Amino acid sequence: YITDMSIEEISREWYMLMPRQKITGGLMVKMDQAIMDKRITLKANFSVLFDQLETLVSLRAFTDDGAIVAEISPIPSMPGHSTEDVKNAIGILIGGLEWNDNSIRASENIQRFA
Amino acid sequence: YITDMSIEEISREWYMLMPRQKITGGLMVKMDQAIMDKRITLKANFSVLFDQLETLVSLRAFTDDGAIVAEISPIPSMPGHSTEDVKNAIGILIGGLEWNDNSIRASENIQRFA
Repeated sequence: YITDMSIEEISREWYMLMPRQKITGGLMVKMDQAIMDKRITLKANFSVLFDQLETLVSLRAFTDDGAIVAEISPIPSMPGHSTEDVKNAIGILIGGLEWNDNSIRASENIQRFA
Repeated sequence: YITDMSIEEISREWYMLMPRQKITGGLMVKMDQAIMDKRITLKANFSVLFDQLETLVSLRAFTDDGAIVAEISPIPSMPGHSTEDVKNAIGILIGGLEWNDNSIRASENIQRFA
C-alpha cells in the first residue's frame, strides 16, 4: 500500500467552477475546466501487489497553492477495475488539463506504477 | 486524394466563443470550448498514398447544424506534419471535445485511412 496524500488531503471536500466528468473502467474522473496556465500536481493513494499497482483509492490534482481541481476515484456503486483502467483515466485527465494550457507533474509513485 | 468536404466547406471561415488550440507536429488543432452535448461529424480532405494516408489538407468538425466547431489544419510557418502527427491531432481533438459530453462520428474515409 502507497500514499501521496495526507489523510486530510484525501478527505478534503472539493468543488469545481466548471464541472466536467468522464466515467471509464471502474473509475470516475472529474476535473474543473476553469483552470488554465497552472502547474498541476498529481497525488495518488493506492495499493500495490508484487511491485505494481493493485487498486486505486484516490488521485487528486493540486495547484501550486495546494487546491484540488480534479479527482480520479472509483465508481461508488460499481468500483471494480484494473490498473490499465487507471493509466487511461489519467491520460484522459491529463489530456483535458493540457487543453487549458496547464502543465502537469506527477507524484513519484504515480510514475513508477503507471 | 480524398475529399469529404465540398470546397465551400473547407474554404469557409468559422468562429468560436471559447476557442482553444493545441499543437502537435506540423498540425494545429483548434476547437470551440463553448460546445456541449452536440453530435459532431468529422469530414476530412486529404491525400492518400497506397492504402494509407499521406497529407491532411484539413479536417473540420461540424454539428448536425452544419457549423464547423473544430479544425485540424497544417501550420503555415512550418507546413510539414507527419502521418502519425495526424493520428495524434485527431485523438487530441476527440478527447478535447468528448469532455463537453459531445458525441462524435467520423467519415468513412477518416475511419478507413485513420
